[PDB]
Amino acid sequence: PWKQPELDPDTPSPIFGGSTGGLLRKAQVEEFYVTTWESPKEQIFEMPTGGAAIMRKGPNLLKLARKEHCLALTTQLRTKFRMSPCFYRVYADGKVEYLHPKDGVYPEKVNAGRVGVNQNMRSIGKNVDPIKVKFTGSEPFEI
Amino acid sequence: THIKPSAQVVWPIVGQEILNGDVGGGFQGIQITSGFFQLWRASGITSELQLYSTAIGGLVLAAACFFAGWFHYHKAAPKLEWFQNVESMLNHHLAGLLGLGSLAWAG
Amino acid sequence: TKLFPKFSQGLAQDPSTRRIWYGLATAHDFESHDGMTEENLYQKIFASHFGQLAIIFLWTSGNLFHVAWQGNFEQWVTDPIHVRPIAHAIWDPHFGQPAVEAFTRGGASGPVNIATSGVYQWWYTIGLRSNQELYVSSVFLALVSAVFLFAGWLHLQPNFQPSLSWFKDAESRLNHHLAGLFGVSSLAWTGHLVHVAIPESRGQHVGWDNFLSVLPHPQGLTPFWSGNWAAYAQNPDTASHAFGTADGSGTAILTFLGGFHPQTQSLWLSDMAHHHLAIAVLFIVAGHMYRTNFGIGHRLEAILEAHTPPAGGLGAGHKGLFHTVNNSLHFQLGLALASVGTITSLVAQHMYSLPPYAYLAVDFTTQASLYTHHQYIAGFIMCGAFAHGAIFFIRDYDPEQNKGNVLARVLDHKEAIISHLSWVSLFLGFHTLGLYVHNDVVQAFGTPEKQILIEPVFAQWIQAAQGKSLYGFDLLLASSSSPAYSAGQSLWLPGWLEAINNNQNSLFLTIGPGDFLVHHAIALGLHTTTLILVKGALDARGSKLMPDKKDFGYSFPCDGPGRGGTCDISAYDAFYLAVFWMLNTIGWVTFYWHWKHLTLWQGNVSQFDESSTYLMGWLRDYLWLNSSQLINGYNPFGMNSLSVWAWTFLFGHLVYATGFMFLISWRGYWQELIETLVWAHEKTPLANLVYWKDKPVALSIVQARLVGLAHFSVGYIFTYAAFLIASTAGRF
Amino acid sequence: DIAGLTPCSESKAYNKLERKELKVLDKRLKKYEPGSAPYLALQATKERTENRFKTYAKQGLLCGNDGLPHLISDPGLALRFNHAGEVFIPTFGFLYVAGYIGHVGRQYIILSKEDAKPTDKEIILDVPLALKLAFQGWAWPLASIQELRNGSLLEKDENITVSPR
Amino acid sequence: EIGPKRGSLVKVLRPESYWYNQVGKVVSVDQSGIRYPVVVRFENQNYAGVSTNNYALDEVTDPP
Amino acid sequence: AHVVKIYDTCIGCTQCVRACPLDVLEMVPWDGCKAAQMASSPRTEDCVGCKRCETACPTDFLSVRVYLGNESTRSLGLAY
Amino acid sequence: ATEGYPFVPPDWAPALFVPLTGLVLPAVGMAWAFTYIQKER
Amino acid sequence: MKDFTTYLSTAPVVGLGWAIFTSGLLIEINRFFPDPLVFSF
Ligand code: CLA
Ligand code: CLA
Ligand code: CLA
Ligand code: CLA
Ligand code: CLA
Ligand code: CLA
Ligand SMILES: CC1=C(/C=C/C(C)=C/C=C/C(C)=C/C=C/C=C(C)/C=C/C=C(C)/C=C/C2=C(C)CCCC2(C)C)C(C)(C)CCC1
Ligand code: SF4
Ligand code: SF4
Repeated sequence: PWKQPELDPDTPSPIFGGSTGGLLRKAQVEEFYVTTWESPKEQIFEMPTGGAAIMRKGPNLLKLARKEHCLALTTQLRTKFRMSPCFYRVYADGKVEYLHPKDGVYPEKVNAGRVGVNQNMRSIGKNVDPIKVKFTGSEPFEI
Repeated sequence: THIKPSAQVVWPIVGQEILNGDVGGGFQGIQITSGFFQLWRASGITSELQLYSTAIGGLVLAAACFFAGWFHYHKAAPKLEWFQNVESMLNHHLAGLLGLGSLAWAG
Repeated sequence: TKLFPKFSQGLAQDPSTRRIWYGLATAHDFESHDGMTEENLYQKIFASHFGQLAIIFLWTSGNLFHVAWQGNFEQWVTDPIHVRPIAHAIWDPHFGQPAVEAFTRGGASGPVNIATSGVYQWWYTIGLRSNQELYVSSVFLALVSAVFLFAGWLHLQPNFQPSLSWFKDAESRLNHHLAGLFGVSSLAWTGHLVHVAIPESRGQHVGWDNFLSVLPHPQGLTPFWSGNWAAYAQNPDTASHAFGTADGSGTAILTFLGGFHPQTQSLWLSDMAHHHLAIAVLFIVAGHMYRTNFGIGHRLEAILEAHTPPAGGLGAGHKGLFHTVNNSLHFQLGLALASVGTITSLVAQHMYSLPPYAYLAVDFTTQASLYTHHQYIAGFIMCGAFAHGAIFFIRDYDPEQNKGNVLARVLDHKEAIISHLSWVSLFLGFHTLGLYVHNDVVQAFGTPEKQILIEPVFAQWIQAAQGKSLYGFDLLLASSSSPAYSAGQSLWLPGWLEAINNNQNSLFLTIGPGDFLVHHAIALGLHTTTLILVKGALDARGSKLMPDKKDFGYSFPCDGPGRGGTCDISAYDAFYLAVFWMLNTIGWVTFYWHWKHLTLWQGNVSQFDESSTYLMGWLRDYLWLNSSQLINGYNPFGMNSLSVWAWTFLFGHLVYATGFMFLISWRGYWQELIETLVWAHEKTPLANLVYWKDKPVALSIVQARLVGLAHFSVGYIFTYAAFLIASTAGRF
Repeated sequence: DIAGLTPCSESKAYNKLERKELKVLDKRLKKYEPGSAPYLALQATKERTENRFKTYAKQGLLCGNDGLPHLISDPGLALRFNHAGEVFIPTFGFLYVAGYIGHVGRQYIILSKEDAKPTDKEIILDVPLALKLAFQGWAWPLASIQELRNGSLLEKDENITVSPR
Repeated sequence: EIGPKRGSLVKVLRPESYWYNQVGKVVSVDQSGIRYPVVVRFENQNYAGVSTNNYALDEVTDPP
Repeated sequence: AHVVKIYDTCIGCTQCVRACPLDVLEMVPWDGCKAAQMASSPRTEDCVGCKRCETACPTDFLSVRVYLGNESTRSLGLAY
Repeated sequence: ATEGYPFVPPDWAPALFVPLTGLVLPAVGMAWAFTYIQKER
Repeated sequence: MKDFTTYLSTAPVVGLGWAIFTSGLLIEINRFFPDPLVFSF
C-alpha cells in the first residue's frame, strides 16, 4: 500500500477452542503464516482448518499453516463481512514476509505500479515444438 | 411342503416355455422367492378372490395417494410452519401411524 | 537438497516421498535428465544395451547351471516321454514335512520344481546329453556375460567413447548386423547342427575331443567345393528311427523331407540344418547391400527420397524421413519393438504347430506355458512399440522437417484413421457379442440347433489350399493335377501332407464355428487395442480439447476440471488403458489355445466344437471343469504337488485386487488420510521422537495409474500361469 | 456337402438331438393330465420343436459332427450351392434397414439444422416431419447415391473442425 | 472500419481455437489497435461453455 | 515450483486472479486489450497447479497456462 | 570326479545360499538404499 | 392439448413409441412365424 505495515504481536486473537486441524511441526522447522484483520464488532466466522470462532472487536491475529488457508479465510471474510484483511509469512528464523497486498489494492486492481512477469507476447499454440528446444534445458513455454 | 411357490408366468413367445418350470400342483411358472405365499398364509387368505380384492384396494389407494400428492402440492400446499411442527409430527407418527397400525394388525 | 536423483536436480529438491518414486520411475529417461547432451545419451544407451546383454547371458548361464546341478537331464535323456524335467530344487525352511514329501517329483531326492520352460527338449535336440556339457555351457555363458560387462565399461572411458555420428551411421550398421549378426551367426548355428546335433541324434557322440576326428558327411566337403550338393540329401533318416540310437538311420546332413519326425513328433534336424544354412546364405547376401566406405552400396536417404509416387499419391512420399528416423531414437525404438513383438507372435504361432525340439509336443504343459509366455511378451512389446511411437510424435517430431510426406499426411487425416478404427472395433464387438449372447440364450432354452454357426469357409479353404483334405475342397496342393502339388511332389509334399492330414498333432487343427467366433473375438481385441494405441499416438501432440499437449510432456496427469474435464488426456494414459485391452486380448487367444489343445489332448475335440459356441459352455468347461485339480492343491484333508499353483492362483487374485485398489480410488482422498496420519504421528507420546525425513505424500495420479496397471498385470499373469500349468499338469 | 458337412436331412446326430429334445419334452408331459393348460402349452412347445426341426431340414442346411446346423458365409459358394438364404439375401435385408435409419436421421439432421435455435429439435422432436421422412426413406440408396454424386452428401474439409495436431 | 462488417459471417483459421474451420458471426471489431480486435459469436459452445472469442485480422476470412 | 505463463490473448477480465486461492496471479496495466489489463504471475513459486485460473479463463484457447513439474513443499500443498 | 571340473556345488549349498540371498542380501539392500535416500548433498 | 402434445413429442415419442412399436412388431413376427434360420421365403 502507501506504507508496508508490520504485524504487531500485541494484537489479540479470536476466541476458539482446541481444534486438531491447525499448526503442525512445519510451523517450527519451516515457515508459517499469520493473518491480521480489523473488526468493528464481535462476529462468528468459520476457520479454514477448524470449526467456528468469535473474532474480537478490533485487531485480530490468526496463525495458519499454509498460504491457501490464509487466502481462503481472506476470501471468506471479504465475501461475508467485507473485511479486506491481509496475511503475512513468518519464517523459522523469524523473518516476516508481506504477501497478499503488495500494492495494497489487491490483485483484482492494477494500480499502474507493477511490471509484467512471466508474460508471453506470442499467442498460445504458437510455441515451438519440443524438438526445437531438445537438449537445451528450456521448455517451449519458457521462451 | 411339496409344491414350490410360483407367482410369475412367462409367455410362450420365444423359448421361454422352458422357464415355466414344473413347480407342482398342475401349474407351471417361475418359482418365486419373495415369500409372498408364506405372508398370505400368515394373514388369513384362502382363495384368489381375496387377493383380487386386495389388489383392487391397493390400486384404489395408489390412485388416492397420487391424487393426494397432486392436491397437497398444486391445490392446497401446506406452509413452512405446518412442516416445522415437529412435535405434532412425532406424536401423530408414533401414536397414530405406528401404534394404530400395530393395533389394527393385532386385531 | 538430497542427492539420490543425481540425474534430476529438481527431483532432489522435492522434500516429500514423491522424490523416491519419481527418481525410481525416471531412472532411464535420459532425454529428460538435467544437463545431458545427445552424444552422452547415445553412449549411455550403448552401455545400457551392454548391461541388458550381460544380464541375459548371466540369466541363461544360471539356467544351465541349475539344470545341470539339480535337474534330471540324464534321466530325461534316457526316457523323455516318462521322466519329467526339473528346473531347480526347493529349499524353503517354511515348508512342512508333507510339503517336502509332495515336491520330490521326477525321481529326485529333495524338493524339486518341474521344469516347463522347454530347455530339456531344446538341449536334447541340439546334442547336449550330459550335465557336464550343461556345466561347461553355463561357465562359458557366464564368461561371455563378464566379457559384455567389461565391453560395456570399455565404451565409457575417453579415447573409447564412440561419437554421435558413429551411432547415426545407418547403412554400415544395417550391413554389418544383417551380414554377421544374422548371416554368419546362422552359418555358425547350422555348422554346429551338422557337426554335433545330426550325429548325436544318430548315436554318434560328437564333442570337443573328437569333432576334428569325426566327419559330418561321408563324402567330406567334396559336394561343397563341387556342385553335387544333392549328395548331402541322399540317405535321410527313415521313419523307424530313434533320436538316441542309430536304429534305421541314414547319413544326411541337409535334407528337406518336411513334416515331423515319426518318433519325436518334431521337425527333422536336417530340415532345420538346411533352413539355417539357406537363411545364413540369404542374409549374408542381403548384408552386402547398403553403402559403406567402398564405392558400391545403397544409401537409405536416396532410397527414401526416390520412392515418391507420381501424381501426389503420398504427397512428398518418404522425403525427409531418413533424418526423422535417424534423429529420433523413439522412432527406431518403436519400429524395433513393433517388429520384435510381431515376430514373437510369429514364434508363438509357429512353435506349437511346428515343434522343432524332440518330444516337445508330448510335453503338453510345456508347450502351453511357452505359447502363453511368448504371446503375453509379444502383446506387452507391441504396447511398448505404440507407446514409444507416441513418445516420438510428441517429443522429437518436427513437422517442418518433413512437410507433406507420409508422416505429415497421416497426421493430417488422423481423425479419419481413428474414426475408422473405432467403426471396425465397434462393429466387431457389437456383432460378436450379439452372436455370442444369441447362441448362449439359445442354448439356455434347450434348443442348441437354433444357434448361429457360421462355418469358417475362408480359413478352411486356406487349409485345403495347404493340403488338408478333411474339408473336401479339391483346390491346389490337395489335387494331384494342380501344378502346385506337382511342383515339390518329390521334395517335401509327402511329409507335409502326412503331417497336415494327421489330427493328432497341432499342425493346422480342424476349426469349427466356435473357432471362427473366438477368432473374431481375437480380431476384435486386436482392433480395439490398435484403435486406442493409434488414437493416443496421433493425439499425443495435439487435440481439439487440448492443442498444446506437446508442451506438457508425454506423461502428465491431466489439465484440470476445466473445459469439461481432462482426466486421462495424455498418450501415457492412452497406453495405460490399452494395456488392459492387450491383457484381455492375449487372455482370449490363450484361452482359445489352451481349451482347444486341452480338448485335443484329452481326445474330446467334439466337446470344444460344440461347447465353444456359447459363453456359458466356455466358462463351465474351461474355467470350472479345468480348475478342479487346481483348487485341490491344499485341501483340509491334505496337500498335493499343486499346492504351489493354488497359492499362486490366489496370490494373483490378491494382486489383481490390489490393482483394483490403486485403480478405482484416486489421489486426493488419500492425501487427506495421510494428513490425518501425519497429525496422529506428530501428536502422540513415545513416537513423535521418531520423525520422517521424507514427507509422506500420496501417490501421484500418473504414479497411481502405473502402480494399478502394474499390480493388475502381475496378478493377471500369475493367476493365469498358475491355472494354466495346474490344469495342464494335473492330468498330464 | 461342402466343408465336410453333411446335410441336415441326412445327419444322424441331427436326428439324435431331435429325439433327445422330444424325450426331455415328453418327460414333463407325464406330470400333467392331458386336458390341462400346462399340458396344452407343452404340446404346443413340442409341436413348435417338431416344426422347427422339420423346416430346418430340407432347406439347404448342413451340419457336421455335432447335429447343429451350420451357415455358409462365402458368396458364390452360397450361390452355386443352395446356400444364399443363410446370409446372402439377409445381408442386404439388414443393410436396407440400416441405410433407411441412417438416411432418415440424416434428413432430419439437415432439415433441423436449417431452423432457428436448432438444438431444441433433438430434445423436442417433431412427429409429422419425422414421420414424413420415415415414410420417404424407402428409396434411401437412390437418394444417397444422388447426394454423393451431386456433392451435397459430403462437406468441404475447409468447413470441418480439424484437430490441430 | 479496418475489419469485417459487423454481423457478417466469418471463418476462423486459428488452429488452437475450438472453432477452427468454423463459421462465426461478428459482433464488434475494436478500432483502438489491439492484438485481437475482432469479436465473434458462435452458436455452439466450447468445452469451457463460452460462445464468444476474439481473433486477429489474419485469423478471419469470408467462408465460401 | 510450477511454471505459470500468460499469453497475449488475455483481455483483462480480472477473474483469473479471483479464482486462484494462492495470490499467484496479479493484474498489470497493458495496451493490447480493450480493458488495458494483463495477468501477471509474480508469486509463481507459491502455485500448486490447481488450474482454477484455466477454468476461469474465457478465451479459447486459454490465456493463462499452468505447467506441472518440479514439486516443492509449497507446490504440494503440504501443511506438514 | 569324472569331469566334475566344471565345479559341481555341494549338496548342502542351498542351506547356506538361500538364507544368504533371502535374509542378508535384502538387509544390505535396505540399509544401503536407506543411506542413499537420506543423504543431504 | 397443445401443451400436452408438446410434451408428448419429447423423449417418449422416440424412447417409448419407437421402442414399443419395434418391440411388439418383432414379437409378433417371432410369434406367428416360428424360429427361422435360412431365408428360403
Ligand atoms: C501400372 C502403373 C502403376 C501402378 C498400378 C503403380 C502402383 C503403385 N506405385 Mg507406382 N509407378 C509407376 C507405375 C505404377 N505404379 C511408374 C511408371 C513409376 C515411375 C517409374 C512409378 C513410381 C512409383 C514410386 C516412386 C512409388 C510408387 C508407389 C506405388 C504404390 C503406391 C501408390 C500410391 O500412391 O499409394 C496409394 C495411394 C494412397 C493415397 C495410399 C492410401 C492408403 C490407405 C490410406 C491405407 C488403408 C489402410 C487400410 C486400413 C488397410 C486395411 C488392411 C486390413 C488387413 C486391416 C502402388 C503399388 C510407391 C510405393 O512403392 O509404395 C508401395 C512409391 O513410393 N510408384
Ligand atoms: C468386459 C467388459 C468390457 C466390455 C464389454 C467393453 C466394451 C467396450 N469398450 Mg471397453 N474397457 C473395459 C471393459 C470392457 N469394455 C475395461 C476394463 C477397460 C479399461 C479401462 C476398457 C477400456 C476401453 C477403452 C479405452 C476403449 C474401450 C472401448 C470399448 C468398445 C469397443 C467397441 C466394441 O468392441 O464394440 C462394442 C462392444 C460391445 C460389447 C457392445 C456393448 C453394448 C451392447 C450391445 C449392449 C447395448 C445396450 C443393450 C441393447 C441393452 C439396452 C439397455 C441397457 C443400456 C440398460 C465397447 C463399448 C473403445 C470404445 O468405446 O471406442 C470405440 C475404447 O476406446 N474400452
Ligand atoms: C541370475 C540368474 C539366476 C537366478 C535367478 C538363480 C536362482 C536361484 N539360485 Mg542360482 N546361480 C546362478 C544364477 C541364478 N540362480 C549362477 C550363474 C550360479 C553360478 C555362480 C548360481 C549358483 C547357485 C548356487 C550355488 C545356489 C543357487 C541357488 C539358487 C536359488 C535361491 C536363490 C539364491 O540363493 O540365489 C543364488 C545366490 C548366489 C550367490 C549365486 C548366484 C551368483 C550370481 C549369479 C553372481 C552375481 C551376478 C550379478 C553381479 C548379480 C546378479 C543379479 C542380477 C540378476 C540382477 C534360486 C532358484 C541356491 C539353491 O537353493 O539352489 C536352487 C544355491 O545353493 N544358485
Ligand atoms: C395420525 C396421523 C397421521 C398418520 C397416520 C400419518 C401417516 C403418514 N405420514 Mg404423516 N403427518 C401427520 C399425521 C399423520 N401422518 C401430521 C399431523 C403431520 C404434520 C405435523 C404430518 C406430516 C408428515 C410429513 C411431512 C410426511 C408425512 C408422511 C407420512 C407417511 C409416512 C410413510 C410411511 O410410514 O408409510 C406408511 C404408508 C401407508 C400406511 C400407506 C397408506 C397411506 C394412507 C393413505 C395415509 C392415511 C393417513 C392420513 C393421516 C389419513 C388422513 C388424511 C385425510 C386428509 C384423507 C404416512 C402415511 C410422509 C409422506 O409424505 O407420506 C404421505 C412425509 O414426508 N407426515
Ligand atoms: C527394449 C525396449 C524398451 C526400451 C529401450 C524402453 C526405454 C524407455 N521407455 Mg519404454 N516401454 C517398453 C519397452 C522399452 N522401453 C515396453 C515393453 C513398454 C510397455 C510396458 C513400455 C512403456 C513405456 C511408457 C509408457 C513410457 C516408457 C518410457 C521409457 C523411458 C524410461 C523408462 C524407464 O526406464 O523407466 C524406469 C521404470 C521403472 C524402473 C519402473 C519399473 C516398474 C515396472 C515397469 C512395472 C513391472 C511390474 C512389477 C512391479 C514387476 C515385478 C513383479 C513382482 C512380483 C516382482 C525409456 C526411453 C517413459 C518415457 O519415455 O518417459 C516419458 C514412458 O512414459 N516406455
Ligand atoms: C441417424 C443418425 C446417425 C448417422 C447417420 C450416423 C452415421 C455414422 N456414425 Mg454415428 N451415432 C449416432 C447417430 C448416427 N450416426 C448416435 C445417435 C450415436 C450415439 C450412440 C452415434 C455414435 C457413433 C460412434 C461412437 C461411432 C459412430 C460412427 C458412425 C459411422 C459408421 C456408420 C454406423 O452405423 O456407425 C454405427 C453407429 C452407431 C452404433 C450408432 C447407433 C445409434 C442409433 C442407431 C442412431 C439413432 C438416430 C435416430 C434413429 C435418428 C432419428 C430419426 C429421425 C427420423 C427422427 C457413420 C458416419 C462410427 C465412426 O466414426 O465411423 C466412421 C463410430 O465409431 N457413431
Ligand atoms: C505409433 C507409431 C509408431 C509405431 C507403429 C507400430 C507399432 C506399428 C506396427 C505395425 C505392425 C505390427 C504391422 C504389421 C504388418 C504386417 C504385414 C504387412 C504382413 C504382411 C504379410 C504378407 C504380405 C504375407 C504374405 C504371404 C506370404 C509371404 C506367405 C503365405 C501367403 C501370404 C500371401 C499371406 C512408429 C514407431 C512407426 C512411429 C510413429 C507412430
Ligand atoms: S482469466 Fe485468462 S483471459 Fe481472463 S484476465 Fe485472466 S489470463 Fe486474461
Ligand atoms: S493453478 Fe491455481 S494456484 Fe496456480 S496460478 Fe492457477 S489458479 Fe492460481
